[PDB]
Amino acid sequence: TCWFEFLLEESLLEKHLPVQLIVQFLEQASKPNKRNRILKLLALKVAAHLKWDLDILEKSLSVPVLNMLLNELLCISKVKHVDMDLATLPPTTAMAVLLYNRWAIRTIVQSSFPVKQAKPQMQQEKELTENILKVLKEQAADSILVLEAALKLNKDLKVKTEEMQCQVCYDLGAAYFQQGSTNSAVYENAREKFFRTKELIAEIGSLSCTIDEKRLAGYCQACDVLVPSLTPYSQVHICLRSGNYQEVIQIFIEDNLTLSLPVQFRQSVLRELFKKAQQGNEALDEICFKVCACNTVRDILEGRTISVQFNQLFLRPNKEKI
Amino acid sequence: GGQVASLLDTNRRHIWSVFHAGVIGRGLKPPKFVQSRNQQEVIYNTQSLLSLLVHCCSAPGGECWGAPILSPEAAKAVAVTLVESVCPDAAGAELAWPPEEHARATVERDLRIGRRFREQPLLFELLKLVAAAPPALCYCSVLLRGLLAALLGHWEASRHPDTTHSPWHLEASCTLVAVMAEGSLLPPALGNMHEVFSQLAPFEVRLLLLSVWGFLREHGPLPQKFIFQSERGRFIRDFSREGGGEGGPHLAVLHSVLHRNIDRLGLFSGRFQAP
Amino acid sequence: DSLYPIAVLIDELRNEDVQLRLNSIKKLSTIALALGVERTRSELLPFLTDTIYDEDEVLLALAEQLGTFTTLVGGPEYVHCLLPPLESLATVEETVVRDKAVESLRAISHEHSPSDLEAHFVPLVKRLAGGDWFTSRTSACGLFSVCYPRVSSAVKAELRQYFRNLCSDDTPMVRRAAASKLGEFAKVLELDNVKSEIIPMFSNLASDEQDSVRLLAVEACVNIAQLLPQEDLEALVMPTLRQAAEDKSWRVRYMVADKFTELQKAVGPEITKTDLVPAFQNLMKDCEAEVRAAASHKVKEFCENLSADCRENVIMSQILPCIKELVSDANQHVKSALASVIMGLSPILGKDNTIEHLLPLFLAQLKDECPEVRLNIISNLDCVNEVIGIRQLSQSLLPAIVELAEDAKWRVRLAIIEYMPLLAGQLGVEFFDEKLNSLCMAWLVDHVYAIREAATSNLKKLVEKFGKEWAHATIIPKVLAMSGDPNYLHRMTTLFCINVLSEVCGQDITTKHMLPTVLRMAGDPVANVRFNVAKSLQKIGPILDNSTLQSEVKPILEKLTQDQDVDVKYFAQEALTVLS
Amino acid sequence: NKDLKPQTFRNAYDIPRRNLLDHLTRMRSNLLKSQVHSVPIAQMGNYQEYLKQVPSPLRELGMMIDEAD
Amino acid sequence: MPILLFLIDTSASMNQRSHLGTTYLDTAKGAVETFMKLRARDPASRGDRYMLVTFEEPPYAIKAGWKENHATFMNELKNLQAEGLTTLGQSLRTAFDLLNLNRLVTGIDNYGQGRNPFFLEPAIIITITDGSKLTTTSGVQDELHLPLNSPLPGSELTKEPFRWDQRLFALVLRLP
Amino acid sequence: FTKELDQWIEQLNECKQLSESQVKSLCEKAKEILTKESNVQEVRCPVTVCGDVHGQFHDLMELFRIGGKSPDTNYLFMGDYVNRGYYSVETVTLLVALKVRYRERITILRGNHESRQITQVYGFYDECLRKYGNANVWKYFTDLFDYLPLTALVDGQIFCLHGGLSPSIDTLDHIRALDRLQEVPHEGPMCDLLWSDPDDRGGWGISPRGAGYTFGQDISETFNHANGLTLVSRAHQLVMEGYNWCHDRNVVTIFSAPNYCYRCGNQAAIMELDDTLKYSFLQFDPAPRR
Ligand SMILES: [Mn+2]
Ligand SMILES: [Mn+2]
Repeated sequence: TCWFEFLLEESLLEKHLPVQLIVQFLEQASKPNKRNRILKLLALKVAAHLKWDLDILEKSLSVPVLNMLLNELLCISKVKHVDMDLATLPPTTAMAVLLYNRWAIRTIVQSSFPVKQAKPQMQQEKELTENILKVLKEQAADSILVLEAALKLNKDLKVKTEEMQCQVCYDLGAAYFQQGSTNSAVYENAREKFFRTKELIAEIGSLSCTIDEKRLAGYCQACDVLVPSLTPYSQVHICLRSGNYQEVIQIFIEDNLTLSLPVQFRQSVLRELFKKAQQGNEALDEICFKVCACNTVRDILEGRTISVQFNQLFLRPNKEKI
Repeated sequence: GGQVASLLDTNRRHIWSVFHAGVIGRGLKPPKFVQSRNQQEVIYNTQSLLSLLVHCCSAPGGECWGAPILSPEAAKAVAVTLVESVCPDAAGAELAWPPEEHARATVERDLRIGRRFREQPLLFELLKLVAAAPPALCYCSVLLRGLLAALLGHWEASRHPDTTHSPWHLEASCTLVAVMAEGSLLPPALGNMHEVFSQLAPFEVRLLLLSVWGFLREHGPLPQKFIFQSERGRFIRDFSREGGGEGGPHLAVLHSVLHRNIDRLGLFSGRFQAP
Repeated sequence: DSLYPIAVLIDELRNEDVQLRLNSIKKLSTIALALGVERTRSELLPFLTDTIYDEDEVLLALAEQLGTFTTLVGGPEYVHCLLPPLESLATVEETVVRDKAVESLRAISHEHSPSDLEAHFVPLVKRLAGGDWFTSRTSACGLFSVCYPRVSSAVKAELRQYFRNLCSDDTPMVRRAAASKLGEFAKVLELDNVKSEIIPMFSNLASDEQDSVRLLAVEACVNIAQLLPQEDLEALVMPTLRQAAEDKSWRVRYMVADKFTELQKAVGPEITKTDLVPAFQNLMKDCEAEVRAAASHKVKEFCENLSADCRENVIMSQILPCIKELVSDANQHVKSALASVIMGLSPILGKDNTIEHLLPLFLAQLKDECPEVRLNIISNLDCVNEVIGIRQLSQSLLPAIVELAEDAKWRVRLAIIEYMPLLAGQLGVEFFDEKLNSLCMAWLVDHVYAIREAATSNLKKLVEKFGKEWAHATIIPKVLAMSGDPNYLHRMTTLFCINVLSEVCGQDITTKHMLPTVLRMAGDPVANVRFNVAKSLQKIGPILDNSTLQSEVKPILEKLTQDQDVDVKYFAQEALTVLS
Repeated sequence: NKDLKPQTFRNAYDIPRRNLLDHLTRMRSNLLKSQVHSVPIAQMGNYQEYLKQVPSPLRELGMMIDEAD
Repeated sequence: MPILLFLIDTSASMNQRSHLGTTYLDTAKGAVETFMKLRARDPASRGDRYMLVTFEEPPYAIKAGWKENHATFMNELKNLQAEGLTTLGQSLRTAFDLLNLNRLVTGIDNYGQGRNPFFLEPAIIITITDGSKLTTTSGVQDELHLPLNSPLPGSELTKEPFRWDQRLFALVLRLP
Repeated sequence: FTKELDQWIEQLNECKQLSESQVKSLCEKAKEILTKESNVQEVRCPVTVCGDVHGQFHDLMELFRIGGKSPDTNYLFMGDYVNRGYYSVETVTLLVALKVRYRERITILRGNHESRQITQVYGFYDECLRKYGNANVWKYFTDLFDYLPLTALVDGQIFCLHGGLSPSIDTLDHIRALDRLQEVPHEGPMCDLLWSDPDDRGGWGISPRGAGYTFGQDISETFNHANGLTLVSRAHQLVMEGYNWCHDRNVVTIFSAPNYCYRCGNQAAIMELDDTLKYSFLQFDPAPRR
């Protein structure tokens, strides 16, 4: 099929019982007529045929085509977004602004990610994506307030308030985690949103919505490690944060038996302890020797070489060291 | 642990025509080299050599714990002879790190350094020995740059989806970033990301190593920055005074890599806090 | 504004690059399916007549799509309305539009009624030929032919006289087009009307000032000569044939020289014997090698279709005196064209005449420098063997065969191998063994793999003829000598001949001479040898004695199925499963 | 001295010892009724020159170059 | 009727590699290729004869003189080897000797009858070299001196080897 | 689930092309296989080494008739399986099908014509459009071309390679370190690797083509001595005798496309290697067509 055979067909979308077809509709309608409006209506209809699943639209349809799609949707139903609000709105124009701002947050999060550079038209798409990402960076706070205010509202193809809140609150927590790299206090809000998402997902278990369980689990683990408000890794982390090192030595001696912690983690904490003793705190010298000895036994049991730190610590050997 | 009659028989094998029009080279290639050596014996030979070097480097042997100060002059001597042995320098040998695109002009030298590191495993041991004295690792910056360029080239040219299919290169990348961190050519936040290298794919570890290169261009592994703090008798680098000592953009790209793979790097998120 | 299907969709779809124009043109069927039949039949065809800026990319596809329209136009009654835009399309200067358009128009004539085509098709030919452009007249003569089986005499006369006008035009390319359509039209017109109209036009276009029109008159000579077989023919095709025989136009002499056989069969033997044999005689000694090589293909058929009353007399009186000059010619292509067919005269000429005359010619062409001539000589020696017998063939031609058994070209050696079981089928074991058995064994170590597999089959046929009592004596030990060669392709040949001979040797014979050699190669360091061993055991599995099968063959296939190369693993597993 | 025109088939002293038996077989066969292909690269893809020294057949009825236009 | 004499330095210092990985002699030959590519663009430059001189000994110095076809010039340029000393003065003397060889027999140089701008044999010498110091068997000459041991007949009437219509250009390759 | 591959090989041997989905599945399987291959693919003797084929499918079947069927004879193909031929699709599909089916028994390297620009200009794209109507087959094949190895190494001695050497490359370890999964650039190591031509030269030289370099005997001598090679098998240029030794038998140019653009009248050749690395060249004339 094509854009013309689909334009005359009022039932072709009702027969194929797609995203490539949607981007074909947008590409033909990319240039500015009644054919344009018909193409937008068909694209919106077939997009709505998927129950508005941004988890399938985001991956295939690129950022500018999806931007055009939901901008056309907002032109269709609605009429800044932060100053307008009016969350007690008709269903369609509620979930439309909801989905648009969820998309806004999701693409900000996705744009922050690193993509694989293509080793081997592209310039126009790059410029357009850069421009829309720039204006999104300008107005990301408005979207955050809109989604946050909407999450506080539970007035209401109506969708369940539980799933409509869990998806958006997950997006809020992801956005805060994106900004958590800059302002560490932002992580607390991400923690609360993520715990709400975990509780809601465990409660209802909705499917349409569907969330990556592994991503949510890793998000919750990261928030637990970062903001405190257990496995030996987190035990070592809190012990280092609280200034207690004897339990670090004991859990390292136990780790020599279990072989649980990464060797890289042990070498890094040994280096951090050496750096802190280097900075001051003469009370750390025995702690540095103790964890160095623990790492050395871990290394010999794993069949790896003895470090330079151990060898220089055994210059001037002492009874207690031995 | 380093790496590495005629006419009578010919007449007998003859049939009234030669058939083959020649013999390429001297015939068949040999069955290649063979290696058989104990790993533990290698470990303890390395231990005896490294203990001797630490004895030679340290000052002659108060607090009943702690260690003597390794001489930065002795470790500087070890570093400069390591540089001379592995790559006789003066193509690019200034301590300043050049732009990343300059690595595409010295690629033969970087591959030579990479092969030397691969063949002779104790080059990493002597590298850590150099790193034990802080300012001495600056004088070995050519080796660090060359090995980093070789590893970046490998990760860019890796079609595998995980770093586990490149065991030596994974270990070399981990060891190289750990050695820079130990020598304080990186801040503790940037020097901790050898934990995650086993979890990532080649392109993000390539990005993180490029962030190492960018940070070293921005700050520079120079010995003049290592101020002599005489409270103990050894050199100190404090990146905070240099401005952006946390490595702002480099921390940003590392946190983006973490957030991409948050499903598996959740537990490691605590090793990269800027405060 | 833009919701209207035809203009708004099709023009804005055709405004894109070339491949999208081809796609959108191909989707013109769909725009007819979506709309009702009356709307398309009343609107769609005008815009096909309009916006003529489509470039050469889409015109053939558009013509084909108009051709496949058979129901979406309205039916057989309205299908005549595909005549105007397709005809206007036929006025395009490039060529492929014209033949593709007329092919489309001929197809939709199946739905056409007499009255329908009398009302539109014949006026279309009228206005088409009347056009001021040569393309219109070429399409006019192209579309001319399909009206005769449906029209009546009253407009048959109009068709005939308008065709007559089309013969005597002035611009050259319409003369070429009409000349081409004469031969296609000559097969359908009434013979009396053909005499009345076409023969004056065919004759005076055979003398046209343009060599192309003479060429196509030569083309239409057969289609105008396959009928009218009374004295008519004697005074019909004669002038043009005798003029074209030795014509100054080298191309006309070429294309006559490639068509004599069908003409000669169509007009009886004795008549050609009487009339065109000076032309045939002098054609073989022509100035250029082109026509000389063209005519030399037609010796066998011209002789075989001739009259037996004087066949040998006419052949030895006219063909051989010029065949002597042809054989000793300086052109390789002429001799190559000769050698492919002139050796088929051995049944026709007889046995004694063949030995007395044809054999020196065959030996002369066997020593020819050009290897294609040698290959063509070897091509059909079975007929010579049948009509001469093994005796004289082995007496005269055998040393030439020995010389070409080790020729530079591999194709010649391949040809020689094909007749070795044939000759050995009629020869004695002793003489064959001393003379050619070593020669047959010399081919299994040839460089080319075609030669190798060629004489593997030869060895199979020989063992099928002679028997194991001789294969053991001669073939097998020298094969086993070749089994130990360092060159792995020689071991391949050992495995292949083991495969082919085992089928025709004997179960005990295979199990006690073929099997241990195959058992040896299972330890070869080359994976090719090992998987070929697995495949060979699979092939010879149901041939040898079943007791030795699980006793000896099974353990190595249990070893081969754990070979490090996946290819040998797969082949050994398949052999294990099918052996059962 | 390269391109000194070795006379291996005319001089047995040019034969290497390792390449003696096979060369012996070759030049034994060559003497009976039954080096080359080392042309300079410049005159290696010359198709005009090659076709000039070949008989005629019967007549009919980004980057810069990639050879044969 | 122009003449384009190339005085390609073939001293062994031309074996220095640039960052391109090619020796200075390789870029020198490539610069000659680029020069004739650019020169052939002018359609009035069709009639033009190239010459080649190197730094070798006098029998071997000249590799394309007069009455040598362009194919021989190309073949000789491609096969040059940098194996000599930087005998730049001697090579310049033999380059000017090549150009001023035919001046007396055809009498373009009118001695005592006035200097005729309309009687000329145009030519330019392009010497592609490096900045390396001059070298002879004795040592480093450190200054360009032109030998006068074996004067061409009639060289006493001009007092300088270079003539009216001859100009010298240098491509001193300093590629690091 | 490999009988369909044998049926495709049999189907292609009759010059019948595969469908678009067949070509798609073939290209996915081939991409999966070729991703594992290094840039310098080590090849074990025996092996038959072939040069340019350039779309002449019937000449490729002639090559098979000369050297043997593909599972039975190990083959090495040094690039240029497309363009300048009437059956580029059929020959490249047959080579990819044999690579998929018999991955250890046939090696296919990358030539200079295995690039998007060269295929678009010189007519592999046009052939794909003629035989399929859409460029998706051409897109599939060109995306497959990035995965082909650049070079091959036979027993660590012979160094099969389509084009020639590069001034930027001195060791095989540089070639192994190349990121070959990309378009053939207009400069740099991979470009000169697929585009360079030996010559009776001194050092390097700018190529008459727009890419690569041209190198003399001393260059290839240094390359062979540095990398511990005896020979640099090569396939990029046209050869009249089928094969031609170059540079004091350090470089040999094998051409396997007889009557190259159906007009050159050139003879072809393939170089066989056997268990003792003894080379024999089989010259073959073009197959008899109409
Ligand atoms: Mn070519
Ligand atoms: Mn090529």
